[PDB]
Amino acid sequence: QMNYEEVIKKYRGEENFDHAAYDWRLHSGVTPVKDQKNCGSCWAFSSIGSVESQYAIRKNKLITLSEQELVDCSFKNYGCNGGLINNAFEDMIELGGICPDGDYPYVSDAPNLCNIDRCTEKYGIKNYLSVPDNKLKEALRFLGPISISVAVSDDFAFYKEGIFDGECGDQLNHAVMLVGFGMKEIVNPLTKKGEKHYYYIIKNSWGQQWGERGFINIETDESGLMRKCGLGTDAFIPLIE
Amino acid sequence: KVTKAHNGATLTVAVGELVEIQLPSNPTTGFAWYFEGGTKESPNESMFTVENKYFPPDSKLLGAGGTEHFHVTVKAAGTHAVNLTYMRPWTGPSHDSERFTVYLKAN
Repeated sequence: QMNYEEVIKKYRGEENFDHAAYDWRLHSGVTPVKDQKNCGSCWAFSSIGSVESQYAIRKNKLITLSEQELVDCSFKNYGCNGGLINNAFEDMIELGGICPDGDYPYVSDAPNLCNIDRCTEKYGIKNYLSVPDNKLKEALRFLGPISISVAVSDDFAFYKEGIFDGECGDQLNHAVMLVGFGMKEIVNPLTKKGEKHYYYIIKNSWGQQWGERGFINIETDESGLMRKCGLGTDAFIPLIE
Repeated sequence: KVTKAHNGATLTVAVGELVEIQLPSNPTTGFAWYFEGGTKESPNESMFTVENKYFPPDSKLLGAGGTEHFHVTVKAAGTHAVNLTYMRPWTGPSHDSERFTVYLKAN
């Protein structure tokens, strides 16, 4: 139902933008890294994070929201055994939004019953938009952090710093957040000249001792059409206004 | 052959026989099964060799876990502890890590 071209017209206009670099971490767009722990709940962490970002960006409100409520209460998804990003946003509309996680804490795979009335005020969305796979940089620049799929392998678990150089998973398997893009000039030791190396910046939900304080840089190109490991094959952004 | 149901069992096996260990495993959480040190390789290649493989689920959900297969072949006579821990490799194990052990007894 929501049309990307109609939405982008509204938020971008005719405003042009640098394709090299834009990081929401520096423009009040990214809330703290969380940890899903031993629980297949990344679908909830990715989608909640993107809502958290929109409140920071559009309402100047820092709020941390309850992945646990989505885990317990989202009937379209399967809790600790997996789910879908779009399904998560659908359930948030149906549920009337989500409690702050201060009122509804994360207990991982511990048994827990859905209770949709744990707070005085829930934080909702109006709808969500699918981002076309060739518009990730524009969508990031003008709309905000995006909930995306990626195909992760065990190489991801050993990532420490820099631009990811490991193998891809066999299949899209993990929901994360696209929070920006960047570029680093590195001298080619043969040509002795600087070369531009572009990357997407992703927020994961494996805690802050993983990767670059919870984040990972993934190789892209200037246009952003380069999508390593199927990144952004599913790409959804919630809208709260 | 071997599953979580066999945790702590002793299996009688021949030198040269392949034991397939199949364990649930979700790489989307960062956890996987490891020998001590955070490796998929055998503690002692003279006693037994280990090959390893992840198999994703037929589910297309994000966060749906799969299965690790460890193919263990005993190389010398003796009773050999195969000790695995389910852990994040950057964190290492704790008191409460899930552990799997099987003993492989070859005459």
